[PDB]
Amino acid sequence: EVETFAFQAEIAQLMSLIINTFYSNKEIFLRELISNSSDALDKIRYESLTDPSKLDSGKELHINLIPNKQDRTLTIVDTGIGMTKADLINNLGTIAKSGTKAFMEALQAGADISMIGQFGVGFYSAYLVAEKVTVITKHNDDEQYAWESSAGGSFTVRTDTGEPMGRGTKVILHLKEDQTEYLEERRIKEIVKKHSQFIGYPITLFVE
Amino acid sequence: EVETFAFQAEIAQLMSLIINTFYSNKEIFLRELISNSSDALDKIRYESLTDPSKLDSGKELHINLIPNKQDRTLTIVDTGIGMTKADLINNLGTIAKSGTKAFMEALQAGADISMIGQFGVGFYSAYLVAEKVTVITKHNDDEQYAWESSAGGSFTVRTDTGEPMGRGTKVILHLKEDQTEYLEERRIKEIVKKHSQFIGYPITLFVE
Ligand SMILES: COC(=O)c1c(C)n[nH]c1-c1ccco1
Ligand SMILES: COC(=O)c1c(C)n[nH]c1-c1ccco1
Repeated sequence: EVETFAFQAEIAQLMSLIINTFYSNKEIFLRELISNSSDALDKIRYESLTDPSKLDSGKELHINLIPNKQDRTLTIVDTGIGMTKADLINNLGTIAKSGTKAFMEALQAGADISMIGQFGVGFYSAYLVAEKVTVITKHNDDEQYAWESSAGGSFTVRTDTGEPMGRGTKVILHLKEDQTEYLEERRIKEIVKKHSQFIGYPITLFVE
Repeated sequence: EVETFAFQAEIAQLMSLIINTFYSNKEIFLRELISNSSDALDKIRYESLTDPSKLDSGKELHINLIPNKQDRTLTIVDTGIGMTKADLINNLGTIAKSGTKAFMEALQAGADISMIGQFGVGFYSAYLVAEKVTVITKHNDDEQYAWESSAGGSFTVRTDTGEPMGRGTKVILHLKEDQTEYLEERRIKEIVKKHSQFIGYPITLFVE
């Protein structure tokens, strides 16, 4: 069964700004999603120190970047803490409301889209490059879920029956037709080297 | 009763580097401690979304900066999640080991002390300016504790009987005699404005 939800007005407004504003420095989306993965990995690693069985769903803590020219997707996979259904439907949205409002205020005052990550809503920078984002995620206390949104003010969530991921989050960027440079090996390597050089987890860029 | 502990060799080595290296841009300590406070506040705010009673120990989420010329202290207080005794003695040290090692590697390779926060050990930048750091902290699942260290390879922890804080962390910087500019109103305001302008919690700078 697929459930369809309305984003809060403020988050929809943010997504439309990210989609509609002229802003050429789009490559920052990748830094933001890797940053999110690094935070999710810190969180599982911290929780494991007190409950080692939290890693029974997989010990390795890493980030993979997987381009696929045939599907026109760039996937960012981590083995971090994952997201529950409540995170997907409620918690992230309530955190995203006040971050959005601060970000909007900063932007009126001359801040730049590249600062989005300071307001805790850097995930939505995926819409610089993706016409659709699919997120597959699995938290230890919950089932594997697929969330998806092409913006336009709604998102879906369903229980995912695809390949079991163990634990973590996969963000699948369905790239806009003019953004396929982000499938290119040397372009991805360039961006990781520039913005993500000191991330404390191995980042493997897959080759096609 | 006061318990005295040895830092791991790697953390002691880091503290000695921070104390001994010539590095004039000391003001970054403040950005790092405010960043830590903002992360602790995000964590309590996130946990409250699923268990609202986590805020019974205080609803306001804020950061106060309190200079005291008579004591020569600058205190950074937050009402974030706080730290347990296990965090103080074990968990932070195990996180700090691999961050230290990456940071040391980056520094050999030409990275700068100001990047310390990327390796999750920005707390130790307090030793740029403080000859002693005292941290009073209170987590919902645990007692109020006072941790303290003047570096030299050891730290102490005791149960704190001072004024109850409700929930959060107070970092008290016993400033080096030549670092008292950090007690000055206009100097603190300058640094917050430069480095901490978009923190998503109210930061109140107390006046003397
Ligand atoms: C559907 O996924 C998300 O919304 C998401 C992921 C995968 N990481 N961070 C976020 C997020 C959303 C809002 C603030 O953070
Ligand atoms: C005694 O306090 C600490 O060590 C501390 C505080 C107060 N914030 N972050 C830290 C920390 C230490 C190591 C990595 O992070």
